[PDB]
Amino acid sequence: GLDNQIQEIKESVELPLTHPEYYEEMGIKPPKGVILYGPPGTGKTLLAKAVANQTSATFLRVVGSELIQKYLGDGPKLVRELFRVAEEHAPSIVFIDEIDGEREIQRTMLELLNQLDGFDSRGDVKVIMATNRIETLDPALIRPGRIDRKIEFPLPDEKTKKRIFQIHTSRMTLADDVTLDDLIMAKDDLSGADIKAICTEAGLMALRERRMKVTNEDFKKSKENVLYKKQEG
Amino acid sequence: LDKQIKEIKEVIELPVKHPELFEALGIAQPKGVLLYGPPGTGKTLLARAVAHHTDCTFIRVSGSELVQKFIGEGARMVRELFVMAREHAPSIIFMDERLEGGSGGDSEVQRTMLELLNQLDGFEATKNIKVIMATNRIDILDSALLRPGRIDRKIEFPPPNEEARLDILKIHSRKMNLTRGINLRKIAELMPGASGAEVKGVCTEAGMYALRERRVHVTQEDFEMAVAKVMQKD
Amino acid sequence: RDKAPVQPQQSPAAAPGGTDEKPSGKERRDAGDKDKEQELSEEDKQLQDELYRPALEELRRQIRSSTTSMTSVPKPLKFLRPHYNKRFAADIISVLAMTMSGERECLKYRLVGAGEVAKEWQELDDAEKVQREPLLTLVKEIVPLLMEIEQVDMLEKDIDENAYAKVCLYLTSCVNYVPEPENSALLRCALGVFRKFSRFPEALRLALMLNDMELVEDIFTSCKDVVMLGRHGVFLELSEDVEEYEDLTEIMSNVQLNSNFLALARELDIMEPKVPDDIYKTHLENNRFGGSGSQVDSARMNLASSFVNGFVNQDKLLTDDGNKWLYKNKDHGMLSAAASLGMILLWDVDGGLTQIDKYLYSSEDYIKSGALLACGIVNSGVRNECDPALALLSDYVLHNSNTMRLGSIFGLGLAYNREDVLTLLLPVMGDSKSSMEVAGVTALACGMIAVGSCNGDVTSTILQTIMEKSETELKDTYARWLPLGLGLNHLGKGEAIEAILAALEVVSEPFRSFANTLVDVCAYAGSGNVLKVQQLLHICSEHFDSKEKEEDKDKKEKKDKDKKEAPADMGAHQGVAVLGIALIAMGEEIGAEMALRTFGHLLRYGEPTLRRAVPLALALISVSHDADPEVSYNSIFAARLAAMLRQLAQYHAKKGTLTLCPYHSDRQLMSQVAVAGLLTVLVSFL
Repeated sequence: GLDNQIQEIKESVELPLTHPEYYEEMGIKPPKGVILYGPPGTGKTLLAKAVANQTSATFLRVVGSELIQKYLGDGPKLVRELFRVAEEHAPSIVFIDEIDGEREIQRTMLELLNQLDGFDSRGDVKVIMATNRIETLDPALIRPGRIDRKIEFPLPDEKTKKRIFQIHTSRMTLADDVTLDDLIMAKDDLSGADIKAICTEAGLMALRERRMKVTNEDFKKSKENVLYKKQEG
Repeated sequence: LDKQIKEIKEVIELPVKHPELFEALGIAQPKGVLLYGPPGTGKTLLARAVAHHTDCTFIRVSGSELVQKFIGEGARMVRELFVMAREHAPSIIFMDERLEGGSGGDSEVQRTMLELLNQLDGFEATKNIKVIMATNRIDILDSALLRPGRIDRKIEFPPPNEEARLDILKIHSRKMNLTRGINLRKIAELMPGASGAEVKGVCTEAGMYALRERRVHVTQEDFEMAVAKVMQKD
Repeated sequence: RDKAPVQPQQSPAAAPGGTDEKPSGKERRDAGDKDKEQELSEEDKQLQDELYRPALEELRRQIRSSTTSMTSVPKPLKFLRPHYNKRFAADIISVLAMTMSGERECLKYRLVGAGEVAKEWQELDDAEKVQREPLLTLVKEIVPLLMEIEQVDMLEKDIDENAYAKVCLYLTSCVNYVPEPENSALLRCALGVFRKFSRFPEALRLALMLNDMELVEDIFTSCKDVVMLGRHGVFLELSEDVEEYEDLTEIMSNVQLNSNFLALARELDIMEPKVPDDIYKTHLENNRFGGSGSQVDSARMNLASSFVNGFVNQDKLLTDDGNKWLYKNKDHGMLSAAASLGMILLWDVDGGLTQIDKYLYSSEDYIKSGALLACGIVNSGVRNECDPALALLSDYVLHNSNTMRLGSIFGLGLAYNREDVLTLLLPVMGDSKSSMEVAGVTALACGMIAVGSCNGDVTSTILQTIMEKSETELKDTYARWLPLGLGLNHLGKGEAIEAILAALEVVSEPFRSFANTLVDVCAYAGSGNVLKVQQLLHICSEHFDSKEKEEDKDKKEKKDKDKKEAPADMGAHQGVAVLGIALIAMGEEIGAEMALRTFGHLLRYGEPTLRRAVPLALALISVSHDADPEVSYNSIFAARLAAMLRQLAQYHAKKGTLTLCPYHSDRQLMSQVAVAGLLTVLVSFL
């Protein structure tokens, strides 16, 4: 169940310059964008909408907060770099992903909210924030940042990965006996590139033996990667 | 100690007695080698004995804390050590630091040796750069699922055997005094279990009974009591 | 074995000791020795010793060939005439005779310019036909012409190995490494062995390189005997040049045995399998015709919309959108927009009459002149538009027959050594009219008609414009496009000295020396001519910054196969003209990531000449990174030049003679907007 969500974010962030005649005539102008958050997250809606929105646009990749926490607290200097290159790339889409001591995270998040709010510029670029859990983020970010729309992902576990699995396996070839009860029952906090990654390493693992059929025990062996990926991080 | 040096002379000693003309006329370099078997003995005595007869350096990766910052500020950890490998050409590297947790947690080191064997197999800017794989868990069958096999030397590592305890028991018996009424075939061929380090546990833990009984030398009964001691655990 | 029982045996020179010990040395020659033949110091005395002297020469060539030598190794073999699949023959033949006969053919073949090297060369030919090591012994025996008798001597059983491997890597190394005179033996010897063998399209490539009518006649009676047809008609017409389709239509028109080769020798059977199937299996939308034809303004998006609208890439709505849209366009958009109905009718021969007859006899001049231009664009085998267009051209001063001479002579050149229209163009070549595009499309028209002549020609039209080119040296644009007619009339050369002929006959002040370097560009189609590379780097720093532009602009044709040498540091210089040289040297290939990677830094530039020229090669080399560069140019500008060119990129975002020749007319865009009259009629379209 994501058709209304993808036409609502399609109309939400594709109303600007890409087909713009329905945006600068009515006089609404919510030039703040949405903040992506998914209960599973981890590239499912982030990657799915990150590749689905690239039909005709300019993408800006910002993934992970490691470069801030792996060393001294440089802080908002790289935010100023991405803001001057986002200023030199104004008709783009600012996509910040994987937003994951606290005395400094609060001040670089306060300065991040201040510079991100558009305190020195009007609405010209669509800023998109992304995270795994929307509850870890302090509610003080919602009012300045989100004024346009926030999207929840009410996924049906069978028909989200069975519809995405069906569409994504209707053009390419695969193997038989592909079970789904352990998938919809066990998989959590993973993406569609992960079921595509285990079908690709499943059919590729069968390709190592030069076979086109995949055994159920081989699909559980590839499933173990999913079983440990959610337990590691 | 002959079946391992006879197979390692062509892995480490090959670029010794061969000038630079063999790089453009013969075999360039041996890529890698793995020794399956729990590191009881010979884990560092082989690379440190041949390296002792090579006078090279010993640089480890050992991806962990206190080393990710020393080897460059930030990189893939296979480029700064390669700069130190162009600056230090003679360098023997030794990869030393479940299928559920060890698959990924050990797959970091598996990726490290994949990209290291893809830099060695990729290009040769300098010589005397060799890596030795050391995995002795389920991740050696998972490594066997990841090792391509095309560039790999096969050297048998016998900790799950007896001769590797006979020879290293004699080597560990030349340093100390031993009696003449001893038979190393039963007391050295009848020692199964964890690895070849329980032989060193037989000597070190046997010293307690040699000094306990005031024996100026070492007998076979002491080695039997030490076999029981090393067979208490593991 | 140890050298104790065998070492003191070769020291004595006894005749029985040789007659029994030398065959024992032949028994031990199966592996040579236990080591690297250290006994050289004790076996070198036998040099002058001899009763079975062939065994002495065999052991001596075994050891001298074993350890080290360069000239004394094969002498025992050329004096021996060897006598007396085993390891013995594999060692003493395969590697020892591989390097042995390699340095013997190198020394003797590269020394004298007998019969021992031929008889023994065939002994190694048979020996390697027994050992059967492919792609190594051949590539070693390339230079010893013996290559012809070697190919026709070996190409009996190993057809795929020697033909595919040897002809493939020896073809690539035969245009990159091996010079042309041996490549002729490749073309004719491959005419023989490939004439006997199957897989005709490779012999059709031998017709792309040979341009011979006997090969295509034999491949049409042999391709007719073996029965589909529309495919080899498609790449038949694509692979053939201007010469062998009229020679093909004259021998095909002579016998052809079914009239289906008369049917194939025209512009009907290359598009009858393409156009309806492309309309059926593929479909184009109206976002670009309707969009790029709906956001038009400023009288230049009407130009770009008239050219993109002129493109076929089924839908003809923007053309049929009422009327007066052509009236609101400029004169060059009246030639382009009047020729739009012709460009959209590359097929439907019977439709061009009822579609273009409206523009005919109209009130505006460029509507009817562009209408005859469209009559020249719609077809290339009908040739029935000759008389009505040519009948009125005899005005020569200011009449509409001058623009009808542009569209009718250039379009008629697209519809075509045609000598009747050449004699009709003789007063046009001698017209000397101040209008540039008259002798522009006249020289380009006779050149594009004569692309592929046998080592060029010295005909009285290019000689006429050489003498008249020496009459008055004004309007340097003539000194830029007239050399295009010259070198395009000289097209088809492989080793012609006509560049030195013109280098002795038409050299003068820098302008006609720039004509000379244009003939140099049209004189280096490609061979083993490293002298052009040392001369290239030698003239890389010439003061005259235009002969570098053209002579270095020929990079896209000289090294057009070894794609690894093309990337260089030309962009790191300050001579922006060199950046344009690399920009032209990109080409129209598949467009890998390195190409667009160069189109990034070439895309970011301030001068409108390079910022206007970068979307052209960027659009030609590209056929979710298509509409994104358009938003990038939207980020660059937000002039009209980059707007028209960026709509051309909006369309085009998604060795052949006609597909590559008309690019130099586009390579002269640094001038007035009048280039749109000639840019709209390119024949490089598929």
